Order: sequence, then structure tokens, then C-alpha cells
Amino acid sequence: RLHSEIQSGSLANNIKKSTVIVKN
Amino acid sequence: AHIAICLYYKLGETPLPLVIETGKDAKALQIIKLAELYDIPVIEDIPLARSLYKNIHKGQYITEDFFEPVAQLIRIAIDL
Repeated sequence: RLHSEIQSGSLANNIKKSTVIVKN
Repeated sequence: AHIAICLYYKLGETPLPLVIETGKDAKALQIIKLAELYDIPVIEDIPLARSLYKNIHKGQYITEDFFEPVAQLIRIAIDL
């Protein structure tokens, strides 16, 4: 069953609290 | 061509790693910018970024298939 935490803030702020960014 | 996936995990707050932000192309570059602005580890993992992007939406906790690989990603990011 899918699990969400769908409300969040801006792009800048989400990144500032982020743990790791994974890229290709 | 370019993907970035932003994961957030805080023990006792996020039950699992949360994909808080995703971006392709211009927004991927922005995220990898902003991650350098705020000093957040960026790891290049082509298979993991691509599968996360294709399966886990923005605002969604990772599913069971990603537990082991994301655990390892996070451990690697931790130090760094």
C-alpha cells in the first residue's frame, strides 16, 4: 500500500533539509 | 537526459526515506545546484536514480524494493 507525505514547502527548503540527492 | 531525486530521512520523524523533490533537465540541474548551496551530498547512481524516478513520486515514501539500495546510499552519504 502506498505511503505519502504530500504536503510540503518550496524547492529550496525541501533541498536544504534533504539527506542525499541521487542523480543519473 | 538529466534526473535528480532528493531524499529526506530523519530517524523517528520519517518512517522511511521520503522522496521530497524530483526533477528532470533544468530542474535536475537546479536541484544539484541547490544541493551544493546547502551542502547536501550528491551521489551519481544511474540505475537507482532512474528506477526511483520511474517508480516513486514526489511526496512518496520509498517502497520495499528500494530499502536496501537507499539504506546503502544514505550510509555512503552520511560521511562523505
